[PDB]
Amino acid sequence: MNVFRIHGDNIIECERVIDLILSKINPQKVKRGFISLSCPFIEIIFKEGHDYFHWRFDMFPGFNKNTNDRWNSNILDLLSQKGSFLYETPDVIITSLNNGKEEILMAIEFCSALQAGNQAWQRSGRAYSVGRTGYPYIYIVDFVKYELNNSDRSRKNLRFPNPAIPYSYISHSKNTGNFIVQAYFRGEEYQPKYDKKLKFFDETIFAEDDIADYIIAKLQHRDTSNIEQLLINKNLKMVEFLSKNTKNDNNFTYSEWESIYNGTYRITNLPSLGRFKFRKKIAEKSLSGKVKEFNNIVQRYSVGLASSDLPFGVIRKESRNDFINDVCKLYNINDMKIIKELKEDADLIVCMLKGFKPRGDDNRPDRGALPLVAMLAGENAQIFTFIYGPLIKGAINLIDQDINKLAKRNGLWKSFVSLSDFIVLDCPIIGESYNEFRLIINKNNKESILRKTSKQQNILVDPTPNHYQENDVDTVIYSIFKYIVPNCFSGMCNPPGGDWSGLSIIRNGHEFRWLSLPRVSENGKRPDHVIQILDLFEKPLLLSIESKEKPNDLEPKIGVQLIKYIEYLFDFTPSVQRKIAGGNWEFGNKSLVPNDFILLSAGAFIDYDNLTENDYEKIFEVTGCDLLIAIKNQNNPQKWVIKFKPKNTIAEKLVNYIKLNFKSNIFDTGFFHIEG
DNA sequence: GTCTGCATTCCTC
DNA sequence: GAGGAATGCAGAC
Ligand SMILES: [Ca+2]
Ligand SMILES: [Ca+2]
Ligand SMILES: [Ca+2]
Repeated sequence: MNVFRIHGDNIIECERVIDLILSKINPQKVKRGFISLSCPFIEIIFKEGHDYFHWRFDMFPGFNKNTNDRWNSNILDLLSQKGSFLYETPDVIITSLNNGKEEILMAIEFCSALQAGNQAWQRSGRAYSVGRTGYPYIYIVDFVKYELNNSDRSRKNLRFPNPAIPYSYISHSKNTGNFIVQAYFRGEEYQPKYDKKLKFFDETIFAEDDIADYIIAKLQHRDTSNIEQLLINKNLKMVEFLSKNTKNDNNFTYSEWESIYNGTYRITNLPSLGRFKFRKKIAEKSLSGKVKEFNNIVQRYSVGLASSDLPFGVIRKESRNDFINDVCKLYNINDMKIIKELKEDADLIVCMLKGFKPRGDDNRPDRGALPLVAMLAGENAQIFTFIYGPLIKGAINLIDQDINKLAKRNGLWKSFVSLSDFIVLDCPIIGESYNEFRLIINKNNKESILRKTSKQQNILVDPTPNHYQENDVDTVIYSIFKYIVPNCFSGMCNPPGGDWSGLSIIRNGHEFRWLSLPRVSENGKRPDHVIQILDLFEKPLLLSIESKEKPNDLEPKIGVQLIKYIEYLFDFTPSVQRKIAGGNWEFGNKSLVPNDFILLSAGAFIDYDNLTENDYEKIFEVTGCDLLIAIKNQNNPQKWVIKFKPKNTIAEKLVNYIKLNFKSNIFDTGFFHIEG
C-alpha cells in the first residue's frame, strides 16, 4: 500500500483533488472513513490491466496560520526549507508518506474568480515562492465566468487575463527548471456559440484530462516530462489566444512571445522593445505629492514590458543615468553615495503600485505584482518599486527603524522587501497633511532574502489538532450529507477560507446552477452548505446549513436569513442548466420558484453536552433555525457524537430519515454515534 | 485589531 | 467598451 496526504484549506479543497484522480481512475473497491476526528480518508483499490494498486489518501483540512495553532507541525514549512520565503498559501499540498516522513509531490491552487486586471496576478506570489522550491506548482483556473451587474443580475463583458500572466508561469518554469503551469478547465459559462469574444478559442487548451494524468503519474512516480510538455503547450496556446486578441501597437504580439519562448531573445533584449512605452494608469483619487510628476518622468524614458498599461516597465541602461537625474531633481536627492547606487550600469525594471487602500490596509492584488515581474524576467533583475498609497503612522515609523520588522508581519511589505532592489515611497500618512518621501537602497537586503531557507527537518503532521473548530464542523457535515445519507446533493459548500462555489439545484432531471454569488443580500446570508434531499417529501428539500464553532456564535435570525438568501437567488434566472443524461451546460432559460421546494434552515456547532432543553429553545428563538446539529468529539475511542434537535414536525421527519438511513457501503459509519 | 485567504467593482486609456 | 486599478470581507489567530 502507498499512503498520500492531501493538506487543504478545507474539506472541499481536499475532495477536489480526489475528484480529479477519480475522473481517470476507475476503482474496483472504494472505502471511506476517518483516520482521526479531523482527518477523513479515501482508500482505493484499482488496476492498470493486470497490475493492482492500493492507495490511501488522508485529508488534513485547514492549514496553520502561525506555527502550531491548528496542527502540531506546519506542512508549509517544507516549502520554506526549499526557498519559499513568501507566506502565500496554495489551496492544496499533496505529499507522499515514506520512511516515517512526508515528501511534497505538488502544490495546487484552484481559481474560479474573474481574471479582471490585477486579480490575475493577485495569487502570483504563491506561484513565484513555491515555484523556486523545486516542488511543482499547478494553477487551475475556470475559463470562463461572466461578471454580473448586481442591480438585476444580468451579464457584463467577459474578463480575460493579460497575456503576460499565463506566460509568467512558462518563463518561471524555464528560469527555475521546475514545473509551474496554468491549466484551464471548461467553465459552465463557456458558451462559444453565443459570445463573439470566444470565436477564436481553441478547445484543445482545456486541461481536465491532462491534469488528472499528471497527478496520477506523479503518485505512481513515473516520468511526467511528456505530460508536462502537453500542459506547457496548452499554457502557451492560451498566451497565443490572448495576445492575438489584443491591439498589437500597445501589447506584445504572439511572434514576440514565441521568440522569447523558443530562446531566441530574453524579455529585456527583444529587438522590438520600445515600440510602445510604459504608461502606468493612476486613478485621480489616488494622486498625491509628486506622484503625477514621477509618472511623467517614467513615461519620458520607459519602454513597455509586455503591455503599455501593465504596472511595470523598463528603463534601459542607456537611459538610466538621465532617468535617475530627473528623479533626483524631483525629490531633492543630493547624497553622492545614494546616486552612485541608483546609477548602476544595468537595465532597471520600474514597478508603480498604490499598495494601500484609503484606510492603510494593503491591496491584496499588489502582493503578486513583484512576483509577476520576477517570474517574467528572473528574480535577479534590478527592480525599482514606487509606492504611492496611504500609510498608517505605525508603518512609516517601522520603515524608519527596521523595514524587516514590517515585512515580517505584513505580506505586502514582505513582497516589496524580498524583490525590490530600490523602494521609493511618495505616500500620504494617515492623520497628516502631506506626503513622506523615502528612498530605500534594498539591494543587499534583497540578495540575503533570496538565499533564505528555514531549518532542515522532517515533518509528519499528527492527525489530531490542537482543538476542533468550524472547519471540523464543516468536515463532519460534508461527510454525513455527501457520503452517508442517501439521495443527497451538495449544491453549496462554503467552509472557512473557501472559494465562491455557486448553488446547484436538481429538478425534473435537470441541474440548474447560479454562479458569481454576491455576499451582499438585502435580507439574506449565504449558507455554508445547501443539501438537497429528493426522496423524503413530494417536493424536494433544500436544507441550508450555517456552521459555527459554538452555539452562541449563531447570529440572531441566521435561520431566517439563510432561507431569504435562497429566495433571493430564486428571484433570478439560474446562470446555467444541463440535462443529467446529456451533460452539456447551456445558459439558463427557465426561472425557479421557492414554493416548488421545502426550505429548511439548520445550525451546526460543537457542544460538549452543555445545552439543556431550555437552552435549545432559546437558540431556536434567537436564530429561527428549523434544526440544530450539536456535534461533539469522543477521544476514547475516537468517535463523532451527533445530536439532532428539530424545531418542528417537518424537521423531525428529516431527523428520522437520517437516523434510519445512517448506513453506507462506502463510508465507515462506525466512526459516528447518532444520539438522536 | 490585523492577518491573509476570498472576491467583485471602480476608473483610465 | 477594453482592461488595469481600486475597493472590501471573514474566522482565527
Ligand atoms: Ca485557499
Ligand atoms: Ca482558490
Ligand atoms: Ca461558515
